[PDB]
Amino acid sequence: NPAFPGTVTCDEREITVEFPSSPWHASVVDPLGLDMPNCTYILDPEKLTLRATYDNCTRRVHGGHQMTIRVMGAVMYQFFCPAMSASTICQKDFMSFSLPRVFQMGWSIEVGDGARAKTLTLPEAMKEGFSLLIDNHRMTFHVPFNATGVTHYVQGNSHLYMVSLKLTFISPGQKVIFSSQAICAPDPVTCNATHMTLTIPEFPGKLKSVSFENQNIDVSQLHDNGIDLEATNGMKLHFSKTLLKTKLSEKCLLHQFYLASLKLTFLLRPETVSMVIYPECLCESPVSL
Ligand SMILES: *[C@@H]1O[C@H](CO)[C@@H](O[C@@H]2O[C@H](CO)[C@@H](O[C@@H]3O[C@H](CO[C@H]4O[C@H](CO)[C@@H](O)[C@H](O[C@H]5O[C@H](CO)[C@@H](O)[C@H](O)[C@@H]5O)[C@@H]4O)[C@@H](O)[C@H](O[C@H]4O[C@H](CO)[C@@H](O)[C@H](O)[C@@H]4O)[C@@H]3O)[C@H](O)[C@H]2NC(C)=O)[C@H](O)[C@H]1NC(C)=O
Ligand SMILES: *[C@@H]1O[C@H](CO)[C@@H](O)[C@H](O)[C@H]1NC(C)=O
Ligand SMILES: *[C@@H]1O[C@H](CO)[C@@H](O)[C@H](O)[C@H]1NC(C)=O
Ligand SMILES: *[C@@H]1O[C@H](CO)[C@@H](O)[C@H](O)[C@H]1NC(C)=O
Repeated sequence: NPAFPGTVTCDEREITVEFPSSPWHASVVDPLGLDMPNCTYILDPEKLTLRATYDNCTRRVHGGHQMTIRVMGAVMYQFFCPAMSASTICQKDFMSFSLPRVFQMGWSIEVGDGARAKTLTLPEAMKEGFSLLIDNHRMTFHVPFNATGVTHYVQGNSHLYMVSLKLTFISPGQKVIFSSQAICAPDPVTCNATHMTLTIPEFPGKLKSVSFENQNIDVSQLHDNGIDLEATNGMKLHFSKTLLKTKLSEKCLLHQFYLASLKLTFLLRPETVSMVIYPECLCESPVSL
């Protein structure tokens, strides 16, 4: 019932509860107040923290996890930790993430890996091109291709930008951490009379799945669906035009074959990452006035 004077941090796997300094004793319980049987948590008297994984220490609720604690006459607090699209939104000009709304607010971004990893506060991150747009029902985190720490691969005219990101949403007394790798191949499109071809420079990830028009296809099945893959010296993916839609752009005198949206799911041996692209064959003849 009372507001919790400490701070809570939600991560992908565990929640950490920090208490303020007082010259405290806490336990993990269910909403009724009884010790959870299978919950194992860690107390750090030096850091004044309680740490627990979501499994076995929280109840699964709509859109996240809920933990209840008891403090000692005997006050009880509850915390909500959101469950957090790993798919990268890949466009010709930048990368972005579309995320469920979390709960004016601040944020921080960590860019890179290990030693190269660097942390930025809102000023420096925005100065570098990062932005967070809190629209209704979801949030958008804007990642520029040319931010420091982005790996830039090139093969011919196709480019690939890859970077590891640890985004921290900051609100008074709460922090939510989202981690993912952003991967975008802007301008990978190639077309001829009969096919559309997507070329991506060679990089550690290797293709595992393709999704388009709510159809999920593993690599092994691609050939039986009019899609052929060449994985040597980078990715070259050929879609038959009979699977694509057709549209008439207002700047074009002829129809363009295109896909409404294409999701490419790659496997890096540690983790699986996805990118969503919006590929279309180039206009043949423009409108001239
Ligand atoms: C537009 O661009 C597209 C994309 O590249 C072109 O379509 C592809 O053209 C290439 C080159 O001709 C084709 O590869 C050749 O395939 C033949 C025989 O194909 C069989 O073996 C393939 C390999 O396993 C297999 O993928 C095929 O199945 C697909 O393709 C057929 C059409 O070919 C289609 O009907 C099916 O439904 C599948 O989609 C099929 O089983 C093969 O003999 C060729 O090998 C020779 O050449 C290579 C080098 O290219 C050489 O290494 C070999 O030793 C041998 O000498 C070659 O592999 C490919 O199949 C076409 N399709 C796709 C999806 O990529 C298209 O031609 C372009 N059009 C124009 C107008 O330019
Ligand atoms: C903990 O989980 C195991 C496995 O699901 C279950 O068998 C057990 O009853 C649970 N509770 C305790 C107290 O072990
Ligand atoms: C949670 O409990 C299940 C069984 O109920 C057990 O299999 C699993 O290993 C536990 N996870 C953690 C993180 O303790
Ligand atoms: C490249 O980065 C600088 C600052 O980091 C930014 O001003 C510029 O707009 C970026 N490039 C593009 C094409 O936006």
